[PDB]
Amino acid sequence: YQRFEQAAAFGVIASNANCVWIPAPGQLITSALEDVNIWDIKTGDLVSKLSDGLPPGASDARGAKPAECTYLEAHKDTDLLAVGYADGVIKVWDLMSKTVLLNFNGHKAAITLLQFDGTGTRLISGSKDSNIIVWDLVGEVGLYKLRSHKDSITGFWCQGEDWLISTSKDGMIKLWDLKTHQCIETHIAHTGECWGLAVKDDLLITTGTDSQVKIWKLDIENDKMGGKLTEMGIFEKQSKQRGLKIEFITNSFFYIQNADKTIETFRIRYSSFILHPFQTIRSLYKIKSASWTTVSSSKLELVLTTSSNTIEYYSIPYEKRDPTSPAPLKTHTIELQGQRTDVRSIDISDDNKLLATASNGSLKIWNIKTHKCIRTFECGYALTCKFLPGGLLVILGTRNGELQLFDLASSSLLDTIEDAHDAAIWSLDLTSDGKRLVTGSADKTVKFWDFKVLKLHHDTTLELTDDILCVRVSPDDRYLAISLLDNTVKVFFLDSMKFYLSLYGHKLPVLSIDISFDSKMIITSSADKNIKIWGLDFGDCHKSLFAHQDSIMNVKFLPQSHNFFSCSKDAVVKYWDGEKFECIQKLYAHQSEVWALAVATDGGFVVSSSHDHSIRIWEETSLKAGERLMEALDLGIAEIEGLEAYNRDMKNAVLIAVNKTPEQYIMDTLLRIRMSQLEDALMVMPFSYVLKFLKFIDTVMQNKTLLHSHLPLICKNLFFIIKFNHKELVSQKNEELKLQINRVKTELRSALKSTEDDLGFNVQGLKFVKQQWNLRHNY
Amino acid sequence: YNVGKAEKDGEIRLKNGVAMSKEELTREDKNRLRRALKRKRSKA
Amino acid sequence: NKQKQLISCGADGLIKIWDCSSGECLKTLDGHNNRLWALSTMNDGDMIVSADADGVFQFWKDCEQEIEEEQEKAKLQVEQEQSLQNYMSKGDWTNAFLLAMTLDHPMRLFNVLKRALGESRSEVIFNEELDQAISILNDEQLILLMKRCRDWNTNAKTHTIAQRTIRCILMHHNIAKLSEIPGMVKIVDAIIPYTQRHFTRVDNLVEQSYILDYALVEMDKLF
Repeated sequence: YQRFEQAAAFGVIASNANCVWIPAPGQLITSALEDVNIWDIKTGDLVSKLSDGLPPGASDARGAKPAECTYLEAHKDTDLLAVGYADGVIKVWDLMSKTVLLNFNGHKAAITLLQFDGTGTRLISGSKDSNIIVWDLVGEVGLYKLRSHKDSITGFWCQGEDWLISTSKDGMIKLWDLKTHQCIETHIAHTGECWGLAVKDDLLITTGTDSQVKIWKLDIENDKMGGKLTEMGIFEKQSKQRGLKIEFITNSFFYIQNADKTIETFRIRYSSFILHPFQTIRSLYKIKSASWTTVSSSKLELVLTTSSNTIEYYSIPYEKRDPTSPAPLKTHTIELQGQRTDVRSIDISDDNKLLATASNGSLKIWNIKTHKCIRTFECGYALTCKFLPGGLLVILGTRNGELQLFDLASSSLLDTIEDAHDAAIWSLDLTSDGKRLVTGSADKTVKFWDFKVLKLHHDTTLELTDDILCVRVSPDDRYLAISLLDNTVKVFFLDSMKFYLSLYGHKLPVLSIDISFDSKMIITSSADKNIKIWGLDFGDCHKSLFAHQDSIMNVKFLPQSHNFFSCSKDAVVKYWDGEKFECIQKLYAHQSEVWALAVATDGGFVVSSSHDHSIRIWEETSLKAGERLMEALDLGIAEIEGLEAYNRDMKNAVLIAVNKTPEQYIMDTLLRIRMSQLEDALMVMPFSYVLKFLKFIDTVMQNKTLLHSHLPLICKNLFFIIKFNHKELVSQKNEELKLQINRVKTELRSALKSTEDDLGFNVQGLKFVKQQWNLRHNY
Repeated sequence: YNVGKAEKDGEIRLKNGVAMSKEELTREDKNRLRRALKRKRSKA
Repeated sequence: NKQKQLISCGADGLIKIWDCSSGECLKTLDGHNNRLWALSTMNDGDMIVSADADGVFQFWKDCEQEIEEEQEKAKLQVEQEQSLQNYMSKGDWTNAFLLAMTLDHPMRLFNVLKRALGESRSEVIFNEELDQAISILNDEQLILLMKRCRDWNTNAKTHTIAQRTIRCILMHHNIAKLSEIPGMVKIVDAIIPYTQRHFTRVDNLVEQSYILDYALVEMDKLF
């Protein structure tokens, strides 16, 4: 029982967010997974990375994948970098002190757009849900919450501290005020959604789904709908793919970044009259984000980041007439710290020299102590890897029917046995001395090779009835386990291939085999979401263990005892004991499919490449009615008499909180009361509060509109209170009460007579209409 | 003259006489109306 | 000619067209009566010509103008929804009522009328331009408004607005018109007895106002 957490993170170059450019070219900020990467461009070395205080898989860790940084933006004058994650939290770092200082949370989904005026010390954020929030930093709170869209907020722009424009995944554009504090104008821009929006001071450019971009004008003309927005021009045929981000540039250009590995830079000097397509920029990877830079209007320098971990640069010299170049200039490329595609196999040396191979064939050698690369090689779609201890060589099995070997000291190709198999070779193991290789391949073939001093030569092959998925040779070199295409694990004696034993009962193809150091336990993993532990002495199922909701991708033992690691497609690495049969630890490091796993030969650190290019080195260590009416009566009438005394001189926190005049406050608690309690709650109060009630009623009779709003409730309460306290009220003597009762009587009688007159007119007229129609059209 | 569920599907008409269009509502209001109709159906 | 919606004539006397990749009949045309023999297409203007056993013939042609009309309809609806929301914010309840009558939003209509009554609480029944709008209203607009006022009359707390609007209608419409409008007599017959109920209740409340008067008289008599 120990606790291991991660200690490194490789290939984390280009995550899913937008790059932010900084002048001195100058350095560049991009997003890492659960971190932020900053680096210079002439060198490409990671200057700093800012993560949180807990490493994943610790005691305080939670049973959930952490939210990745999905957006970010920084002010270089104030040097504040706000960062928005996938759950809707907004953190913000300083760059000089390199620490987060305050956090917000007002959204519910991923945060799309972040912008902040440091001159206004406020921060506007629009996320994947419908609400646009404005926080303020020195007030450290959400000032308000703008919300009228329904799908998301994809396009977003602000003007001063006065106006806003926003568009969504339902293609409507909303012009918002800030003083009147509401959505004012909406216009449906495109048929489907409206992805992109860029606002120059006069025109705004909005792109949709089928290269339909629109060019409109902004103004502060005071019509209800005209002036503030038009439908001026429509430009088409930029591409076939939907636009994603438009950005303006002037020392008279802008650019539209699409999703078809293309940016189109346009010039502004009907759509052909205004616009001018300057040029295109094309890459070979699906691009993600871009930012511009220019000097003296003689060159155009763009920073781009793709889907794969490539940071590209672009430069075009020009003369305000001619782009001068048929193709741009990639003067800076940053790839080497990334893998450029999804990794598929990992191995660890006894020197602990890490080996990572992927779809390119780009075998990259890493190491723990430097966290950087040593060398790369390329061989095509390579599936599995192997580290050879003698000479510390590497071997790659591919999807093409070919088997390669590279060296860490000499060049790539020392030997390449091609046409090794017809279909793909899937798994590959090596005897513990290093003399015999064995490969399991989709020709239903188990090819055994000898290591001739160097070359390889297949000394034999084995032919099976079913396709082959995994092959594992014993560490004691006694057994050889094959996981077939059907739910079958055949165990052979290694010396003579005797077909010693067979294991069944997975209902799905077994994707991984491992056997123990003393060679008694064989653990097996299929896509059936349960791991099966077997004793190999009798082919018996010691146990089954349901785990890893998607599919257990790979299982590895520890060299000390029966303690194993399981990694899945649903991004969880579980550490189990094979004698207690309970999960000791449940790591939630990254978020995509944990493709490749490798345990240390002696130490205990595990590395686990995900689908999102993740290399992980795991190393170890309540009042009653009547009462509420009475107190509201007290507060309101105290305010009323204070106002009266102040008016004669001229001759509450709850009030200023709820923003109600005290008469409306008292009427609101009268509305809040219930009738079945109103009887007793009116009978309870003493005559002092009765007299206060009559003063309040006279105040409402002054404030007529409330009276005609709530005529029957007022009348019922007044008639009951005077019928109850009738004796003392006629026993008292108060001339001001006499005038109050006179005014109350006159105004109540007048209001009731008015509504009675309306009712009588209506019933007489409608009776006449019925009688006339009946005498007319009834036979 | 009783009152019942109105004719158009774009309107809801409760038993107390009010009529609510399905378009001039807000999203949380739509949610609470669905929840109320759900608990009524669950009781029935 | 579009080479997606393959068409088929048919001896029942009709045409049915479908997207070729779909496998489901897109549209159905039933011009001809008895049978159908001749079916041809013009390409540059994709015009389907059809002939049956009878000497009658027809030309057919697709239109995207209905799609343009639907986009314009949605644009107009959203535009006046925003105009209604801005008017509900600021005022001009005449314009708010016009937009609400076009949009058929009874809740906002009821709120517009409530605000109008509250601000018309200081002949004149409402805002004078609102009265002119009620005078101007169409017959179908009158039927819809009278149905909503019938329900507001059903509810005992909205009867004031109901009776005010009905009185405004009677004061600013022809009773000949309201008799000859079809299906209005059912609405009026439904309206009447609830109005009588509210009438008797208001009379009772005036009587209790005279109870107030008695309390004043007795207090003055002791004084």
